[PDB]
Amino acid sequence: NRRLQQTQAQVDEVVDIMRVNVDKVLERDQKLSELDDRADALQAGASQFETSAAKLKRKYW
Amino acid sequence: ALSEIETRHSEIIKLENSIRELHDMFMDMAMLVESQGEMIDRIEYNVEHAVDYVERAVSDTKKAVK
Amino acid sequence: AEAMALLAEAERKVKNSQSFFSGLFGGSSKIEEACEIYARAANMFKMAKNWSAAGNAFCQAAQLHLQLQSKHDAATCFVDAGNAFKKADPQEAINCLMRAIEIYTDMGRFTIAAKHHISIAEIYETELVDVEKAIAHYEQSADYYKGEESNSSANKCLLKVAGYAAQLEQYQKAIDIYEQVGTSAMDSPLLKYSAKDYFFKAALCHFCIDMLNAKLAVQKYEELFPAFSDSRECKLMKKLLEAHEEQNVDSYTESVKEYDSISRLDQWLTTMLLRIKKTIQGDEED
Amino acid sequence: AEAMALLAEAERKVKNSQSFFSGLFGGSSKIEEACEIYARAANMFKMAKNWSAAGNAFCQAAQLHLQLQSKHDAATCFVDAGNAFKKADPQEAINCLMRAIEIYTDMGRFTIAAKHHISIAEIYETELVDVEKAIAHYEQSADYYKGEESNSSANKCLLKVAGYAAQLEQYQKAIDIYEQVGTSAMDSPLLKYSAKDYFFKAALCHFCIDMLNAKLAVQKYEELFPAFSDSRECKLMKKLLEAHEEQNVDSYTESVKEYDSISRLDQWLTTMLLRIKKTIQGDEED
Amino acid sequence: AEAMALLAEAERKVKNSQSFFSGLFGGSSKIEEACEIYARAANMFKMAKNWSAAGNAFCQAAQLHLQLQSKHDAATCFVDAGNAFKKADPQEAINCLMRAIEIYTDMGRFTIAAKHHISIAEIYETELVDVEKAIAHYEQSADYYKGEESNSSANKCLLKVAGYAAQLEQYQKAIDIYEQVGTSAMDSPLLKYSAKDYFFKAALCHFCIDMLNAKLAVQKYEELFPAFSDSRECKLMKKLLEAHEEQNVDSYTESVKEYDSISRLDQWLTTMLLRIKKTIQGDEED
Amino acid sequence: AEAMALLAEAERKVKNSQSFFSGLFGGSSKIEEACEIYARAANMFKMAKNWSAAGNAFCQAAQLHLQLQSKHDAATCFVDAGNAFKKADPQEAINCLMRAIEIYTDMGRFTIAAKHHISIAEIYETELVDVEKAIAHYEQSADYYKGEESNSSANKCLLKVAGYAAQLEQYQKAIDIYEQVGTSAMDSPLLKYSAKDYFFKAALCHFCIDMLNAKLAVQKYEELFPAFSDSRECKLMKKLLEAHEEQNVDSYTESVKEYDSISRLDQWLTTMLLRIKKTIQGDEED
Amino acid sequence: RADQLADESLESTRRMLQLVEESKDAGIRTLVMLDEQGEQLDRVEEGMNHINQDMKEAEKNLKDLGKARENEMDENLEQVSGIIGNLRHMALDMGNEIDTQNRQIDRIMEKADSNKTRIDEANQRATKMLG
Repeated sequence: NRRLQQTQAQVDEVVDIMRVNVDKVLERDQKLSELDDRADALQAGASQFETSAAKLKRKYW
Repeated sequence: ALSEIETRHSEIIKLENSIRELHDMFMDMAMLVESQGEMIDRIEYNVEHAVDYVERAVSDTKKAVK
Repeated sequence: AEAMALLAEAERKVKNSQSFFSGLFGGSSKIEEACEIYARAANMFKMAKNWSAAGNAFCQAAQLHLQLQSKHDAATCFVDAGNAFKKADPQEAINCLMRAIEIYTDMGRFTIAAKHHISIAEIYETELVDVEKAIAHYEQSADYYKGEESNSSANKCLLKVAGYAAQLEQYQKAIDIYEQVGTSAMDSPLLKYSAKDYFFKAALCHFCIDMLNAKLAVQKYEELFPAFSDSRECKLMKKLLEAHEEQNVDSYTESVKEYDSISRLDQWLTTMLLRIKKTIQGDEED
Repeated sequence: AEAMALLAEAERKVKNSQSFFSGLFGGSSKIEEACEIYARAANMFKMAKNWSAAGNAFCQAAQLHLQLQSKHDAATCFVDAGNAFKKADPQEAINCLMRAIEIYTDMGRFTIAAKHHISIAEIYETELVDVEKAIAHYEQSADYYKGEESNSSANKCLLKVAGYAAQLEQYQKAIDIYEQVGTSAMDSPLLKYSAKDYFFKAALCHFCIDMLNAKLAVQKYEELFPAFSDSRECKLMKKLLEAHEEQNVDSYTESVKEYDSISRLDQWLTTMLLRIKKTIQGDEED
Repeated sequence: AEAMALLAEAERKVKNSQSFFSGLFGGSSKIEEACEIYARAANMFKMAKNWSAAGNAFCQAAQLHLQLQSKHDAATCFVDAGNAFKKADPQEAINCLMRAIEIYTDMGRFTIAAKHHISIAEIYETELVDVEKAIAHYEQSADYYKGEESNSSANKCLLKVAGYAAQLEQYQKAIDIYEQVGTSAMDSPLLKYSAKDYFFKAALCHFCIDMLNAKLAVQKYEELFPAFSDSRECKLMKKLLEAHEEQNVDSYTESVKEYDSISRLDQWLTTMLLRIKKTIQGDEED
Repeated sequence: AEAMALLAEAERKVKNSQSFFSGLFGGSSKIEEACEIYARAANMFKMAKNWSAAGNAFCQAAQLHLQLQSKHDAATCFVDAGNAFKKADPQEAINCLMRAIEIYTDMGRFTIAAKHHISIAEIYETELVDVEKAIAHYEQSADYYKGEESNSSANKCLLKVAGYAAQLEQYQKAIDIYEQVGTSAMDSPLLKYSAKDYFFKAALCHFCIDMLNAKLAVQKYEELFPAFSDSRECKLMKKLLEAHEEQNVDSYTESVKEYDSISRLDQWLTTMLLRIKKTIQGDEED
Repeated sequence: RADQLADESLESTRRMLQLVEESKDAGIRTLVMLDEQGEQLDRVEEGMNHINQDMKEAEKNLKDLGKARENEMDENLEQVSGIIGNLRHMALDMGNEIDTQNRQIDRIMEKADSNKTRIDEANQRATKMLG
């Protein structure tokens, strides 16, 4: 009977951990999401700049 | 004693399923680790590429003055 | 630092220049400065917690950005406007969001278009409570995800679609979704585990079923008695199918009580189980 | 390549040029150079483990950066300074951070404003030990997170707010927070698992209520025998509510003794359970 | 505003200028303009869910992009084309990816090359069903991952290689792969838990050896009966090795039946186990 | 298309221009051109599985890159060179990394410096077998991580440090590390769990202490019967302390004989347990 | 009754072992991904620093142009106990890994914005030098 209640809380001990782990995946949701979109809009404003730079090249080179 | 084998039962069933709930988390979590593992596939993609566009930007600008 | 003042200057500069103002060149150079103005305004409006004001301010900055020829960072502004209205008192949100997608869609940015699309229906269901327009979105969005190779996300959306489709009565249209999301879930041994619930749902949904549509979805199922996970899916189902085919609103309502022991019934299940619970009673009473 | 050397040249560089020095032009070009200098110094200062010197060095480069008009990267430098003083021996750990947020806030950067807003409230508690000023920050910060729809972090912060609000006698103002974060958690079939603890805390927090605020919150909670996660929330609670309504400080202290086996009590719970045990004792022999 | 019009304009300008229309400098911008056109076309094609047309359109913009002198963003376009065809109905998904990797490879972008390399082998197996080429890719890709020290990935690919190698009768070359991926698994105390299965696979795979290649692999395996994990690896294996060394196709078929209890067999295992089960019978009669 | 050809063109141009060659402007672009050349060469070398050559080629491109003005992209090249030599057959893998960090360190980049610093010590142990220098690196790197208030990683490194420091002889220097990583583990209730093992290790490490350094470290410990996890920490320790204080090299060897059942004895523990087992015999006959 | 109380519980203990062991495998995959995903980020960090360094060079040049049943059953219990207490091992490890990357992402998001705003300034400071 001892080994029984012994294993009980031990399992629950891991359950309490998953809790924190779940709170960790939520953080990885906020970051990736917003960031992935920002860095994605980066190539947009970066590409355009590379374009205008091409003009500065054909007039100053 | 019946009071033991019985208490054991209700306790074991309250031990396995206690893992069930935990098992459910490993399920959702794993499904999320792979889910969010997609964004990273784009992050790595964008990042390096963003450096390619910027690298071409810093080059032309420098040669636009020389 | 005066929002009202910024909102005024922005106006005095947001207008196609001409005469002594236009000079030799101009255009986008001014309208952009104006956008920055309204943005700063909405910023302090949210600083003072006037949100509604901040939202409408972002609406102005966004609309102006379109008049410049920059759909990208514009749509992002529409988003900001949505986050504002949402965490505000007006209801606008929805509008802004729609105006956002039309951009991300026409631009080709389907990835993000779907990223927001799901939030769209998520609001049209948690706010406006208009599932009829929510499902349409969860669906059109899942199409985009499924197109971006992104299977996982596509499935998240499908789950939303089918899940709420059964609540609306669309049972068959739900089982089809469960079947598909079930055959397209085994290709990933990292999902097999959950593939159960899918069969459980597809077999629970009954479009006034009279035969073995469910008995067939439960038979197609590959249960492994030594694979104990399945104990939360078919084993129960079979007992329910029998309690249905034998007009016994007791064996079924007893099985729901027992299964409710080894496996807690969630909202969804409950609602549907009760629906099947009455399909039996009315049949005992015909 | 010497720290003091750089600091010196930096000084000779940072000064509005005038007279013979100014010549024909100048301004930002100089002050910027100085910024890079001090940063290069702060680098080797953190090397030799001077910290204090490194931190103050970053403060120099940062403040100078503002004198050039570049709030962005400046504030970031303010962060390097804050992190320096924090993991250093002098103070300023709090000032730098306030000086960083004052920038991120007005510049229209709330995403980050809250990121360091929580770090701030974390130091103002673990260091300065100013719970009343920490809560103000944890809160306003959660407000911003809620605006970014980052429900998660919003909850993280709210949990902090309520958690310390209960230690600060603010029991009722804590349960309200648990009710909100509790209702704004059921929406996600991933927080249902965590939504328990919220109800447990809210049902434990008592603003000396004479009615059944707890006997009501325990009821608002949906439980069934087949729960095993629930066994760590209301099952105990009900037994504590009866142990309070009967002034029995033996059934409450024995139940906390048994429950302290299947699920250990953190410092928080202990402090509150103790406070409730005292509301019972101080009411019995008296 | 429809692709049908754009596809035409993109052609009316993608021609090398000449005479007065040209002058001196060619039109490296014209070709790029055309690329943008087709991109816009494929864009709305993807909007109309035409896919096929979207993919072939991207192929056009990509090829032209090569006619300019930009291999990078070109290959990226090849990827957009591949994603389109993949989600589309035709083929070409395999060709676009070929033309993509040839570029990422000659360019030196192996990191991303392997990323699409595995996608390739995965399609050449799940679609075209070309295991002989799929393995070649899963493998070469793992080699690249091994170069990037991305052990984590390299193993993901090797597992595929060996897994599908045992089905193609390549038993010996399978055990070798499991040995390598097994030796490079112990170093990380985060994979020791999985290493077992590796030893089990390698021990099961038999290249018709009569010696003790498996009896040796099982011994090399470090186990401790007071272990919990290891029970699902060698313990069974031993019993199987004895049932093999005794031309007894009944204790082996019995043992697989018992083990099929504590752990229900999967696709691979079953397929191979039947093979060994036949080796014993084919060893009896003749 | 030929490596040996490019390697040739890359040399005849990587020469500081002067006199007539210089023409009008310098050659900051020449050196960069040569760099791209060697990169393309090392690129195909890695294709021919000639790794050694790829590495030395990257070393060339890297060194030249510094002769320009780009420490960043240079250091990254140093990393590519190390990756090659590492997966290659020659050495140099260690030099490239030292040079890499050299740059990341002088640049002000400690985060990434430590990222490669741990990689270094990890090579200097499981490969070069240089624990005495490896610890120096694991340590200095952990210091950098601690400088970035990144407790998480800081502990990962410290564990390595103390872990091997105990294997060597540094027991007190080990316990101290465990005390630090132990005290800086309780602040975060997300590590509460692991905190045991730290105390177990620290209590096992004996710098020839004939006292109750461990009986006192185990007394400082917060166990409490109701908590189960601790059972795999101090419980055993107490019995071992008794078996040490009574010079009984049988009770200790029997205690470890039983404990190896309820809790697997990893290599570390074993090596140390045997060391203590020797301290006892070395006290019985002294 | 002791006959169906122990046996059923035995079939219950079996469910535990497999559930955790089958979930631990997913845990490995998780850690396996956490390691890889970590490298993908240590590769993103290089970009943030690279972009912020190059943009600084662009601006300068740009502005320049501007101006026995209970026995074996109990045996399984000892197994379950050893597995669960082990489930924490990874549970804790995967924790540090996350907290680590999560912190690294913070530096990325920050610099990312600084670089974004900058690239926009360059674009705006580029359309004003033409002619």
